[PDB]
Amino acid sequence: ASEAKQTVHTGNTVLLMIKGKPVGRAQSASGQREYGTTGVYEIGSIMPQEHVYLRYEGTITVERLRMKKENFADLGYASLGEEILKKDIIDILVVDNLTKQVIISYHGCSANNYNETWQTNEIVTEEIEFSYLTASDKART
Amino acid sequence: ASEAKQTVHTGNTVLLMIKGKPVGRAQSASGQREYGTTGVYEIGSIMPQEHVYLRYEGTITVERLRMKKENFADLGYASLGEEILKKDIIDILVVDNLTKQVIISYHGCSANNYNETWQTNEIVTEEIEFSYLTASDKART
Amino acid sequence: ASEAKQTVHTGNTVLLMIKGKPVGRAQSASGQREYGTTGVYEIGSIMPQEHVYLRYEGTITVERLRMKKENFADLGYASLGEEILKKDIIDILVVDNLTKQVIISYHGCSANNYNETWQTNEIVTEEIEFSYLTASDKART
Amino acid sequence: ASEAKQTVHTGNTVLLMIKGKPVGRAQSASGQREYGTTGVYEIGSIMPQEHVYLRYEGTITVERLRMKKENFADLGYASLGEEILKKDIIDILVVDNLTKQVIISYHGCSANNYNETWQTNEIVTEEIEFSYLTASDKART
Amino acid sequence: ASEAKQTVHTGNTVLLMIKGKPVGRAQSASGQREYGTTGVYEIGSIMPQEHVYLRYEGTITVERLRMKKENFADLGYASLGEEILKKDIIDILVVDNLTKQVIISYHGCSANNYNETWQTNEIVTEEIEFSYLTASDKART
Amino acid sequence: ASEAKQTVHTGNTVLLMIKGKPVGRAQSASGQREYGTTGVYEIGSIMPQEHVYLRYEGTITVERLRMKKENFADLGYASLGEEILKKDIIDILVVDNLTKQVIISYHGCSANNYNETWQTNEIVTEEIEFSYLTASDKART
Amino acid sequence: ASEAKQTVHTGNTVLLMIKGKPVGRAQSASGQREYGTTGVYEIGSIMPQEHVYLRYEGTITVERLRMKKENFADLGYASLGEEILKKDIIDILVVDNLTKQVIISYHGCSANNYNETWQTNEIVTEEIEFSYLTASDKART
Amino acid sequence: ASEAKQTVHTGNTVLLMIKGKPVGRAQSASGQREYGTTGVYEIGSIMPQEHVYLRYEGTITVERLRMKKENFADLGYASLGEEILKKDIIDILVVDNLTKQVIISYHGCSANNYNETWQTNEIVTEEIEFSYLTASDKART
Amino acid sequence: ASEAKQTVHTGNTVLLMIKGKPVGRAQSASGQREYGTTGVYEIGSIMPQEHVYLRYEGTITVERLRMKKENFADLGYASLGEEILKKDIIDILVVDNLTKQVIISYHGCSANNYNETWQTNEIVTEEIEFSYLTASDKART
Amino acid sequence: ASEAKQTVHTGNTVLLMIKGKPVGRAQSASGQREYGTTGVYEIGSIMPQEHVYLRYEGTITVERLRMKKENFADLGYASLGEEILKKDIIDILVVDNLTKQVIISYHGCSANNYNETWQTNEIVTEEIEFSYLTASDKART
Amino acid sequence: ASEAKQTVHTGNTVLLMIKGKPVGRAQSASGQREYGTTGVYEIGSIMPQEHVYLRYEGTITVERLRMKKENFADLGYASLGEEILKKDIIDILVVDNLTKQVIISYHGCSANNYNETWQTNEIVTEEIEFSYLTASDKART
Amino acid sequence: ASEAKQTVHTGNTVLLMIKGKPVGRAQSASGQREYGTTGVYEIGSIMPQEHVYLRYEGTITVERLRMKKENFADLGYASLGEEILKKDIIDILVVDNLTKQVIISYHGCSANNYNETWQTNEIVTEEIEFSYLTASDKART
Repeated sequence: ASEAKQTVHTGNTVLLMIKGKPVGRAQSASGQREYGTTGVYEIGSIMPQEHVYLRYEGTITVERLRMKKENFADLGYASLGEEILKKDIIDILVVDNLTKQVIISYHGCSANNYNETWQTNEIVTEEIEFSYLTASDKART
Repeated sequence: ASEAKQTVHTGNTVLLMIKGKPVGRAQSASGQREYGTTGVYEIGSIMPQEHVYLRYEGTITVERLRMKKENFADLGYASLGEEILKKDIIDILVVDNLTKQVIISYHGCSANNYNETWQTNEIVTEEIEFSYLTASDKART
Repeated sequence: ASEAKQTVHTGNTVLLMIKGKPVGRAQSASGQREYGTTGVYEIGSIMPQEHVYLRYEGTITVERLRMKKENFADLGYASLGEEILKKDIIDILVVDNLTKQVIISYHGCSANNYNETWQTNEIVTEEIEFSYLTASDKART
Repeated sequence: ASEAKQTVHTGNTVLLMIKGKPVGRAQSASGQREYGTTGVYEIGSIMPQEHVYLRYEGTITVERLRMKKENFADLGYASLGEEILKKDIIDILVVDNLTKQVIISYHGCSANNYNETWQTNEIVTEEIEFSYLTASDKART
Repeated sequence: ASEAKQTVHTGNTVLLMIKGKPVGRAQSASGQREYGTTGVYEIGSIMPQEHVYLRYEGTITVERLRMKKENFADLGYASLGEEILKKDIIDILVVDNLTKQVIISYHGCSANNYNETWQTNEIVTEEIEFSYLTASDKART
Repeated sequence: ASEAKQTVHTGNTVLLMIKGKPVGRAQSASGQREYGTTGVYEIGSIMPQEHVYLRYEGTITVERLRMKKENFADLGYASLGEEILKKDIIDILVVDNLTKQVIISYHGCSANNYNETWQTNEIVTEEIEFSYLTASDKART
Repeated sequence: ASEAKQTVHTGNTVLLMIKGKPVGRAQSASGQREYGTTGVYEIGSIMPQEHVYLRYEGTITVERLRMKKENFADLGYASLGEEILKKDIIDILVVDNLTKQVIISYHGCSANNYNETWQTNEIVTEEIEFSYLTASDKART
Repeated sequence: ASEAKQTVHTGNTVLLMIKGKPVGRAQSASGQREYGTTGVYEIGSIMPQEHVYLRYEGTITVERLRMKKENFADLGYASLGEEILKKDIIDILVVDNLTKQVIISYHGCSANNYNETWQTNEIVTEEIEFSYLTASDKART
Repeated sequence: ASEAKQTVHTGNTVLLMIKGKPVGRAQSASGQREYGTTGVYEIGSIMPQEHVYLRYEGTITVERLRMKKENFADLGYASLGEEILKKDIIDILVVDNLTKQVIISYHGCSANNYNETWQTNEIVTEEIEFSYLTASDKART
Repeated sequence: ASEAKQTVHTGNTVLLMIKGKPVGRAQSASGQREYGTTGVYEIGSIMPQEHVYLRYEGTITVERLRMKKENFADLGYASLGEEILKKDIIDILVVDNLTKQVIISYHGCSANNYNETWQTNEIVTEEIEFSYLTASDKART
Repeated sequence: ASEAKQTVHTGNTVLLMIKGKPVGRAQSASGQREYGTTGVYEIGSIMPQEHVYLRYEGTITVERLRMKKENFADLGYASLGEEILKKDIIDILVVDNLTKQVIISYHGCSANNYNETWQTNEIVTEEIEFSYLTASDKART
Repeated sequence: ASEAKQTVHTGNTVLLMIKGKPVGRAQSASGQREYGTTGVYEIGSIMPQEHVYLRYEGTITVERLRMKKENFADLGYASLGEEILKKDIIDILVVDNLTKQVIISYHGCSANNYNETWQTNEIVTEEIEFSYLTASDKART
């Protein structure tokens, strides 16, 4: 019941941190990875003899409510124009709210698409996707 | 609570302005961008060595209730025929309702598709999409 | 509130007229257009240099409850067989119910598909689609 | 005060007349109408800019003590089986007892449901509901 | 007034007869019917042009004090287990006590649910519901 | 205490005035308003960070005894048929009986539904509902 | 009349017996059954051609005053925790007080919910619900 | 209201007839046609110069509840095996229930797919599709 | 017993104070809170392994007799129109009548709805609802 | 009869004890449990073959008069703000007044909602709800 | 109503039999067939001249609740590994529950895919698909 | 009813075991297999002459709530980076909760994709997919 002895991670127990600063108003984060597994067959066999890895891929998606002064564009993470070429790789960290320890770390994140939504009677929604070279359970350094 | 200290942008706090004039009866606006990110691999590696940008794309979609005298066709923004070729590029601006400052600016918007809907017991719905060369957080000039 | 000063078009304020005669029991009408916009890139650029129009397309869809004596086949608009080849181009007009002025005019409409639906406990539904060479905000003549 | 100069209508001052003949033993009669009002909102305004009418609906319910020889089924106003399909539209008129002037008139009434109840020691109750197209204070059919 | 010349029916003037035998200790009986009326609207008209019938439904509910030897289960009208599949359709007739003339006749009644209740200091109540195809004022089966 | 120095308002101290004339035989009047408040949550915080307003709504309901000559239909405030489309917006004012000062003012009221009821031995009841854009304590139209 | 020749059953003439022993302090017992009757319609016929049975359901509810030593938990009929998984199906029999003949028998009863209530100045009430497969007027297990 | 003067076709007003015999338990029928319309462009034009028809197609789908003795296989319309090759072309007719006149006629229907569905607690559903060479508003002969 | 040593609180021992001033003529006040508790289940265990908190919610409702000069609108606590956007968060405090000690404190209250009612022979009733972020037994703002 | 030999429990014979101390001024306590029973059907059998348990649920509700110094908030059983996350699971025990034997024991109770009410001339009412994992007739923690 | 005279097949009236043994706990069965119909055109024609059959296909899908001792793998119908190659063709029969006569027979069924589903609080679901060379309305032998 | 005699497997009756250790907080497991069945045709035939198996495939998907200390990454089953290449093949076993006997065994499972989800007010969700060379009803050794 109490957050201390809870055995399953929940939203309030984790914080989205980028470059050592928490991300405010974060709503949902989805991370996906693909090892490019393929099956190896044989002339006189009907089942795969072995499975091998050929290509590694990874993507992390973040959704937020567009802040007035702390949105991605203001923080320099998102790019609306040619400044994307000037942007350097960044690391996205997910840490426990209690101990601040790193749970999942994304290394070399690179933006792929950036989207914003406006509606008459709803809060402004901000969406962005990144591609990371590698992921690890500890900090990069 | 009060609109002055609100930290998250909402619909009522922003205005859709085109050529210095607000857009009336605007319902929803969706903007999307693509940096064309691709992964670079190596002969003796299983993960991307680097990520590069190859193609930049951007689209802005606007939905409105068809005004009797202030719809896109009357304002000269939408084209129903060969007049599209005579239309020059236009800029779409989203500004804060309070300070009128520009939040997101679309430069060189060009129409792609134009749609209208009619129903027996519903308000006439107008939809249109544009493609912009570049986007920035400040005014073009 | 009153229909006279209403600023947004609604279903009751417009009439679907074909060849100078209103279309009865009309339920929904959807019109779509495509300008075939494409982006022009450069060898040493990452963003489109210009946008051009290459192909113009347009389609109008009409849905109705199949009348006993005033359906499309009886009026000579829809074709159930080889008579389609004998059908000449027709113009579809949408006019204000009050002033009868033309709001949107479709020129050279040509049928593409014709469908009908029958159900045990529902009204017979009639659907048809047309392709028009050009569209304008005024009458053809 | 006296009935001839009463300020408001009462139960005995109104007679339910159908097809030129009064309806006997009428216990209650509830008439309902709806205009389907909807609000129109704007991107930059929290308040609704205006209201419009999009769906008109109305119903009339009549309750009576089941007459031995002058009930709805005998008069042909109600239906129990296939005969419903042969029933023509009827008009229900509410007229002043003294002057017989029409107060509320229902045009094009169509039956929706028919209900009956039997009890060991209570008077048999007859209920029926109708749907009408338009209502007016003066008879027109 | 006298029963022989009473203006309306009452509880003791109607007998519930099933398969040629009266039903004893009947407490209540509610018959419901529905025609599934729907409105037909037009693009240019707010009011419904006409109403049509699309779904006919009807139900009859019977409540009784549970007879020691003449309850529904003993007579085979109700069902408790697999025997429901072997039950044939039955007709429920409401006839005048004096003349035995048929007033309301239900054809093709089919059981829907069967309910019973027991209490420490109240008479056992028996309830059952049936669904019939068509109803008429004259017996036909 | 005396009416002139009563601490709170009562039934007879408020007069319902429409278009400069008091409304007679008013029985009840319920005014409802809604701001559509919604909570803003954060990934790392269970509690809602702040609340914002996104959907403003309001309605006013009026109940009266059906006047013989001064009911809503006669005054043109209500509608029974096509005349609803020609009805202009009206303002409902609640004023003090003595000083006639405006207490609650409704601007841009639009009818939603109109209801009537008839009974054998009860006074005819008239009910109607309206939707207004904004409300204020001082008259402005 | 005398109990020995009473026309209908009453509260004290029926005993609730479970597993060969009467249930004491029974206050109420409601048995419900459903056959899932559905109508079969045809394209050219408004009326339902016939009715069929597709979903059989039934439930029995028992209410009692919580016995100090002979309540459901002590007898093992109810469940509070993991012991529910070990409970075998039981049969509930309603028998005549005098002749002990079986009137209503429930086969394969399975517990659905168990409820209890405590109050400062009211007798403790015990409630429980069961689901059975089939019911019959004669015991078979 | 009455079926005689109804202006919109409904399910009960039409009958599905094949080879002069009505189809029982028909639920839904959907017919689709395609004229293969294509646009003709020009070197120095941005809009289609003309529209032409290149390919004619048509399909009719029928859904039914599988009859015990009058399903498609028994009638010889559907084929479960090699007998399909022996089946000759058939004509499907839709006629008004009142006058029996032909509304839509399908000529040279040929089966394409045949499907059946079975479920634990639902009526058996039968589906089949046909392809017809031509369609007309009158009988083939 | 005496008020000074009463075992439990009562109506007159609690004063509703807002912004340092007591609220007069308070009739009722209901405070609701919710933690959004959810159960965590396992594949091999029927029982819920543990419960966690995922959605915190709370509301406070206040009912009063509409003061002539000290109602919510006059004090600026409620809103009728655009002024809602300018309303700052307020705190509602429940304090002991004698010691003025804070018992229940609501922080960051935000209005949700405002309701009023008028009747011919009843005192005017004022109702309003607020949403607060967190609650505590000691004042903090 | 005498309390020492009463056949059933009553209000004063049960004491609500939490963490080894009785709960004073308890007015009501309702405990609910659910097993999520579902029926298993077969293709060829209308009746359900068997029933299984798939979702166990239970809740306990406690109502009390708000103690001045021994209410839930003071004892730390309830929560008003962030302190809910720090609350450990607690067990609620119902014991006999005389022998103190445990009758119903709730294990792992977790708060769901907390409610309070204030009125001008009524005793303050305190309500709270808890969710527990398993229940037993003997204490185990 | 009764199963004997029912005109439409239902689930309970049919049994899924494989190799002379009924399939228990069957939920849904879906069979599909394709005749590979194609249209034949002509140089100087706009409509198909004839329709021919080019390829015959058929598939039957069966869904069940995974039995502990009578699932497909135990019966030798489904294969989890290389034993599929050892499996011989099987015939699936659907027979009337009453007369046991064959309604639809699948000849030479061959498995294509086999799937199983597991969930925390739902019954285990088993799915499998087969391909049959031919289908007939009678038994293979 | 009781778990001992239950004939259909359920979630609580099975355990997800990997490398001899149960998997905690498992929510759903889906396994799919494909035999690559293809039809063999003949020049002078319209139906497949025989069916053969050409390719064997299999996939198992597991969903869990991300444990703080027992998630896949901690157990060494999932890989967030280059450590995937160091991971050896693993076997996933599904066993009966009662007898611990193996029901379905997956041999040589190899990871394909790994995903995690984060949300503001929902439990962290973990998803992963594996590919296995073979499956059997008994243990590998």
